[PDB]
Amino acid sequence: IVPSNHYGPIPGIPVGSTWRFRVQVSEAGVHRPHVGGIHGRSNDGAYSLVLAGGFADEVDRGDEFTYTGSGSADQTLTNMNRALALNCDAPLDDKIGAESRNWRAGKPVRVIRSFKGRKISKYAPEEGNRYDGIYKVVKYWPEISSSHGFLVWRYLLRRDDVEPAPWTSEGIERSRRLCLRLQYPAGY
Amino acid sequence: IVPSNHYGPIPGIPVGSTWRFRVQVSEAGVHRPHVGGIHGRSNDGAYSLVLAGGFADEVDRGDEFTYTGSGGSADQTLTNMNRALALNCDAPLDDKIGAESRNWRAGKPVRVIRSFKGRKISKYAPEEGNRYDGIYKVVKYWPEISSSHGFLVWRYLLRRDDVEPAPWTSEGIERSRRLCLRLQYPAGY
DNA sequence: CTGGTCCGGATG
DNA sequence: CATCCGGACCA
Repeated sequence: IVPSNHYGPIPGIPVGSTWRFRVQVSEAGVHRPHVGGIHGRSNDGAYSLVLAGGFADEVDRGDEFTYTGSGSADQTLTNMNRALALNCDAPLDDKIGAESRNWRAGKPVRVIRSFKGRKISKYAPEEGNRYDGIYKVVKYWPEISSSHGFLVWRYLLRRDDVEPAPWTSEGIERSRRLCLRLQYPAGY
Repeated sequence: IVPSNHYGPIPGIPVGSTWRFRVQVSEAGVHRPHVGGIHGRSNDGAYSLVLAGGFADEVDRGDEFTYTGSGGSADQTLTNMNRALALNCDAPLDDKIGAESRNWRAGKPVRVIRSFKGRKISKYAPEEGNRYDGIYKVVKYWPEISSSHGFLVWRYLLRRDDVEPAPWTSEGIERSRRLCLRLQYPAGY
């Protein structure tokens, strides 16, 4: 195993790894919570997050994407929201957010793109949940959701991984080379 | 407003009340699901159900009727909503062969809505819309091969036990009239 | 930022 | 009759 609060890639799980259900992603250690989009500790940082299209105003360019906190009424920079913000190379600011000094100095975040992400993203997988590698918080800030109309906390993530992204020619060749296929639970 | 897990009649909604669409029945609190035939919770009981003639082998005598579980197609199982309705029966739960109530009137109450779509199998269904017919209780339930569909279904016997008279009786008809109960459409429709 | 389930209603 | 367009509810 690895500890629940492990930063960085999970040993033995290559980028391009794909599981049918969230619980499988949880078993593999890649994203512990079965439901929540963010795994983190509010005084340490965030270890991983899931892109599943929950917010219609989010955008995804593959190398970069915006992401939304949780917590309808206004969100606050608390709990998991605070945790992800702490990954950014910048002082914590729960009033106007912050932009990183040197973005690559941020703590790494495992990113999982779900098929449900096709609602807003062209880079999301056709099926299941795909591990897409390590990203870092460039900046975070509060804003009124265009789609929902209450204050949300938004984050800009930028990929910084030695493993090639699954949609690139190189990443596609590697998935094939490692025979990465959609994993169903035993019997299912 | 009553909680979603309320047993018994909805306050202010008399037997004989009729709504054109299922969503209206849902908004009145009488039957929460917009689509499903059974509202319940599988470790509690069932609160309401809708007769809309989806199973051709069901029978209806007004005071009593048989009802069919869902989940079925493959065989049905005594799970989810099926299990919920079974829990209403005054008897130990038995997911192999079912059970019959010791004292049927001690069972948990079930709100029954008869849909006009029920006229496929029943002469007690209304000509139009969805009608609240009052409180029924599960007398017994058992698994059986559907005569009309060929797979195993869970079947239930429901029996009326309500102080409010049934809509099709002389008394119920008088009462619907006296209360000016009419088919209700959504506003504007 | 689950997953399974579902006795509608409209359309044609 | 087949297909779509969905959500609400619960485990």
